[PDB]
Amino acid sequence: MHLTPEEKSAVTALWGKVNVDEVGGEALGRLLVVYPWTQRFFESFGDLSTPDAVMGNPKVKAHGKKVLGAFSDGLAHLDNLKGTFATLSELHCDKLHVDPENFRLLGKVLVCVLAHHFGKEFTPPVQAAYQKVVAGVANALAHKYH
Amino acid sequence: MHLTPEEKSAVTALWGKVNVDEVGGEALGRLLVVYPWTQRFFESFGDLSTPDAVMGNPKVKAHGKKVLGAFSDGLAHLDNLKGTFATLSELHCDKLHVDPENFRLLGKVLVCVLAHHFGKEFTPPVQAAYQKVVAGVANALAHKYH
Amino acid sequence: MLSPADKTNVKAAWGKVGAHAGEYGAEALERMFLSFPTTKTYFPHFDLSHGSAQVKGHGKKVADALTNAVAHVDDMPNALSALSDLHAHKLRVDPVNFKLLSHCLLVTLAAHLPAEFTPAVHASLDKFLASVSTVLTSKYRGVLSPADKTNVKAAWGKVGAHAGEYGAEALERMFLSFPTTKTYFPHFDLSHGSAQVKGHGKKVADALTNAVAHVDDMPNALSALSDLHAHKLRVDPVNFKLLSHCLLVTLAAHLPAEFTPAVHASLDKFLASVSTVLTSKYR
Ligand code: HEM
Ligand code: HEM
Ligand code: HEM
Ligand code: HEM
Repeated sequence: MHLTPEEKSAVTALWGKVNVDEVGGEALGRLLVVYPWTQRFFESFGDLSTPDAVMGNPKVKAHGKKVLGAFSDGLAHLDNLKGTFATLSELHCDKLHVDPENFRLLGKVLVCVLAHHFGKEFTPPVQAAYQKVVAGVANALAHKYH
Repeated sequence: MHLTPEEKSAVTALWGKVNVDEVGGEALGRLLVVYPWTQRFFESFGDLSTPDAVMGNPKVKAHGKKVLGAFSDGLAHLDNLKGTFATLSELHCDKLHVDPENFRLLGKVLVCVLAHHFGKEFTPPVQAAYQKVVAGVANALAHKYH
Repeated sequence: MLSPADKTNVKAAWGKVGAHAGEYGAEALERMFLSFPTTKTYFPHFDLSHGSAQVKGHGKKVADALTNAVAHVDDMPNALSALSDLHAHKLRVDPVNFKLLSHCLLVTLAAHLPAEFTPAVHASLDKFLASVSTVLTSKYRGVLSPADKTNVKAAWGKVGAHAGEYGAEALERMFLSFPTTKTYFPHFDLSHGSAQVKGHGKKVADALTNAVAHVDDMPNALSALSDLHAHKLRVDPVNFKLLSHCLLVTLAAHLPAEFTPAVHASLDKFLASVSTVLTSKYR
């Protein structure tokens, strides 16, 4: 991923203020509320019947923490996203059967969550840098699909 | 871009039978007929009101020939699509102001035209190889947009 | 489609927006030009510098149109009829770009409405912007005209008893050309010749046959299938465009005389309409 040094610092600086477990649970719950067809993977997670039930589901929050934890460690490897996510790509394709469009939808919902969390601090150039990163991660996770 | 031996052979095999003049004019004409908003770049070509007017328009045929001519030369450099199309990418962004989504629409129409022209010889594996190539060419043409 | 609770949510959110509509509209554009530079190709006649009067005035125009839409939520196609004409016949912006501006508008509201931007409001606002985008692009090609319906029935008539065979071919073309679609069939043998693919192709073809027979009443004829895709199978909507393309390629390869440019256009409009109906109950 080629970001400018300015873009890298902007991404890095904001991420240092993020509570990964809270933002991860929020991002995954909003994904399941806003784009409900993504619930197809999570039928074992119990009650998803209302937005409140989704957002309060302990299994959704736990998965959110897992997903964003992997995202978070990926941010330390912006110059090598494909290699960092290679084995996870194969697992999502071969074993989990996740359509890579879902990574893009999570990307959009994460940007919204960051804007909601940080308000004016989430400026148009900072968003533009995060747009490159979420696209970069989605592309890396889809790379080994066959 | 990488193509398997099987894919490269299929692409080059079929392209040797393509009359770029005839296919080029068909492809651009169908683009303007099927996705009429693409006509916004060709106001100076005259009458594009009806499908028979579009398909018979001599400037459409000429321009089509130019475009698939350039595409043809790109299939000579499949391993370096980006370097091959760099100068045309800059032209299409900076001077012509063409939304790169149009390159993907042209790709779809071109695949349909090859299928129409060649019938049963355009098998599913042959199509899949051309799908890779038209995506690669569209990505290459969009690369220098800013 | 927009439920009444959706409408209530949008009204409340936009009411809080209040007198800032214009400013937020300008911010949304700025965000879009920066994050999605290809959208600048539609404005080479503007000074796109930060704070420029052209971007500010355009933001206000966009925001006013949204205000009009919120106030006429029940009659959107009529309230935005003039704007739909303008984008369809004059500006001719590619429909993919509406999704980009919608996203940037959503980010702008999130950044400015901390208390109001709850999960359910987020869901409602996304749906609202999608509906606006749909209305604004609805005249690019418009409804199926009587000429379209004639072209579709003619081509499908020629398909005839081979409909099943062609459905299987289209699936096979899809699985090879767009491998991500294979994620929805982990329980199938997807190899060439597979009886599971052939049996499924026939089901898909049979459904298209029913849709052609009911082209003026497609939502009801396809209702059980809309339910099934939306609430059980839950296929991402993007995938319907890929199968539609592969069906078109299949027809082109089998219908050398029938697949004219006009019939090509009519078929592409027909499969987009089928795709719309099949995803109509997702949200
Ligand atoms: C930034 C995007 C994503 C990242 C970094 C990510 C990462 C991960 C990680 C680290 C695992 C654990 C694998 C293991 O057990 O070794 C996992 C599992 C999983 N992921 Fe993804 N994921 C992402 C997006 C998604 C999305 C959007 C979906 C589906 C809507 C999804 C569905 C799943 C499922 C179903 C599992 C299995 C969990 C279990 O077995 O309990 N992932 N993911
Ligand atoms: C397959 C992708 C394409 C290739 C390889 C290609 C290539 C070319 C070439 C060789 C030129 C000549 C420019 C010059 O004289 O310096 C040209 C011009 C042009 N192209 Fe592209 N093109 C492609 C796609 C498109 C599409 C899809 C559109 C718009 C819908 C488009 C619109 C134009 C316009 C407006 C011109 C200028 C014609 C004039 O002089 O009036 N191109 N293209
Ligand atoms: C929610 C979506 C949108 C709404 C409500 C909207 C609405 C409007 C309105 C109200 C006008 C001005 C009409 C007039 O002054 O007569 C306009 C103009 C225009 N729009 Fe759209 N628009 C939307 C999306 C887009 C998108 C996605 C693009 C391009 C990326 C776009 C490109 C343009 C252009 C180029 C103009 C003309 C600007 C000028 O020269 O003054 N629109 N829009
Ligand atoms: C032209 C659009 C489509 C039509 C007309 C259509 C129609 C149908 C029909 C008739 C069935 C069988 C229902 C029954 O069991 O009676 C079905 C099932 C199914 N569809 Fe769709 N479909 C379309 C697009 C798609 C797409 C794009 C995908 C995924 C890439 C998809 C995935 C599935 C799956 C996974 C099944 C179940 C297979 C099984 O377990 O037998 N469909 N569809």
